[PDB]
Amino acid sequence: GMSGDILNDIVAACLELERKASSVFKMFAAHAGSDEARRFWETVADETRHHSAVYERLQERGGRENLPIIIYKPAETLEELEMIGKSIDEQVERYTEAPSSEAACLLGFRLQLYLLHPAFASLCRLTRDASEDLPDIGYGRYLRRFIDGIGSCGLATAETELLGEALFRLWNEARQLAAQSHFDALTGVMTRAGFFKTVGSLAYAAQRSGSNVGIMLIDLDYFKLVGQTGDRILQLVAETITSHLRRSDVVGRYDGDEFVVYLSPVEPASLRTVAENLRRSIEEESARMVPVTASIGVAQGILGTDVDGGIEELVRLADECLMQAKYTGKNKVVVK
Amino acid sequence: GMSGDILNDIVAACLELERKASSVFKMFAAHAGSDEARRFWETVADETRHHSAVYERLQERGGRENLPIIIYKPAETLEELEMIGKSIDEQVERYTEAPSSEAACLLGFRLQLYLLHPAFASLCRLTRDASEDLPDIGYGRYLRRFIDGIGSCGLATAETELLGEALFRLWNEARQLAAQSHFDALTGVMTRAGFFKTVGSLAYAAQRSGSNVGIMLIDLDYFKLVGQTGDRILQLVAETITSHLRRSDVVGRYDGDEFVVYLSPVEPASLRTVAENLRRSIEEESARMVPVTASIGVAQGILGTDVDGGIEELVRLADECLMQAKYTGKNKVVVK
Repeated sequence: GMSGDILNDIVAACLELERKASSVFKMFAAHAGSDEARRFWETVADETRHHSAVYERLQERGGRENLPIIIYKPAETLEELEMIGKSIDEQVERYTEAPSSEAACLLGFRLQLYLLHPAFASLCRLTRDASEDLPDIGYGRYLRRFIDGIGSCGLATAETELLGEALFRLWNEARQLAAQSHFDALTGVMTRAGFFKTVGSLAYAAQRSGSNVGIMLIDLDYFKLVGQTGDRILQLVAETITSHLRRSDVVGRYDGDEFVVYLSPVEPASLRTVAENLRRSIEEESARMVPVTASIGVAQGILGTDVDGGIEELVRLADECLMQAKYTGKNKVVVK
Repeated sequence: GMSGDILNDIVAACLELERKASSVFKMFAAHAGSDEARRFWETVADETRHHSAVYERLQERGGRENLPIIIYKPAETLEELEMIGKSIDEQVERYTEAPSSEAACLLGFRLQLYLLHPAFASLCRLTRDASEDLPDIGYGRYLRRFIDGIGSCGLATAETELLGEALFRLWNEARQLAAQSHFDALTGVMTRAGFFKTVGSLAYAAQRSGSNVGIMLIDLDYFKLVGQTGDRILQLVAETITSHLRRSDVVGRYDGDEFVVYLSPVEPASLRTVAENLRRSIEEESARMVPVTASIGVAQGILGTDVDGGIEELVRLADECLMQAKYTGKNKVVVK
């Protein structure tokens, strides 16, 4: 399947990108003017290569058992990671044309930015999620070593090795913390909080342009016995919803079984169609697992100066539409 | 008061440290070999200086109204920040003795590590906590600009300015996310999760040395009417508990009104004394606010190979001691 290929290619891309970053650092180490700098770059190289083993383990494991790869908007994520590779290669070529410590510094920082891409941590958390939390990096223990070295002699190189290690690990922790805060583990859509943080910023831009925006709330009903497979339904539906999204639209977890989508720009003329086609897709693409009934409530509007108040209002309106669609559901898609 | 002075000196120290970092970056900009590098360092300088205004605003505001400054272990935090200053000054002196792009790179990275100290975000969150969440930095929007620049000409400098800005803001986000994950907003002690992540690592070291460790659970009872000031009691008690801690001991929020302390090393002979003296301190230091009754349960032991299981067990034992101290509280301090 093209979708499976994509997920496999994202795992491969993350693996290649950390390897490539490691390679570039090794090149900086070989070009370094001092032992201090050489060992800094070698340590960062080593830490980055060691870290990349996570993706290797995902590939190995994924060849022994069916291992769900959970990624926010796979197609767009793969294109971003390929383009990151392309930019790195261009910058490495610029470096090769005129190597210097200064060029290495700037490209090192660019790598530090680029490899913050959410995909990396979205994959790293797969096994941690499996069985439990993030390890203590010990900022404080690193600090104490630097403090105890104040006034030392002969330890410039041991310190830059420590700096390289502390920095890789705290930077990596930052990736993992961002992922835990912004993205849902189970489905890969945004967390509720991440969704509203992302939408806040988009909404301010919407307000400035006078764009129509929308909030859509999607509730799933699947057969239940009275009083695991809900989880699996959620993953599949998240994929269906995600396939209906443009680059400008955002999906998140709203309520526990419930999804929220931010639509921008909205053409009011075509909103009923988009919502109805999502409902049909959700239900038809779920046949081969367990039948699911989707109820969808959607509200749209143009935001005033109180942007937060506006988004709040649309959520409130969408929710009353959702209540109708669920319970007074003559239609299971209610638009306003 | 010495304690108030300390908090004020921590605010001053954070302000000075970001200013100093900004200063060092401006110096790198003046020494830069290329326009590309000059503008990178100037942008990082500017972003860091702009950010430091947060601490200025805390000082201004704190001179107009009583503004609680909430810091984990103030005395130790101040010493760490002073030592960070001292190390920076030593490294700047080493740089001054032999300036180069390579020396600047390494010192830039050292600043990036050092200024991750928890104190910075513990102060930044004071006003955000006041009224609501972290702003979207837009990693994705920065990325799209870099991707759209692939193959460009004449934009090397605009890109390094963008890189400097993206990096400061995402690094700053990392500080704020770490704080939200690891430290309690109200009291400044560790979050429950942060406490166990920190304790996990300490416990592994304890197990290797065969050290006795302890878990103490502290429950507060203060006068209530049937069915705000609880918050204020919590802050004061957190300060009392914190004044009884050695450098090796950790305090966190456990249950909502309840504190957890990790003690290491424990001398079983002196555990009843430490717990009883904490109870007395808590109750006596709370006279001038609202009388508080403290119940304390504490368990101690030597950890086996299953370190997580060991810490779990001590928490379980401490909790049964706490239940006695509260309810079968012939003694309000129960030790095992």
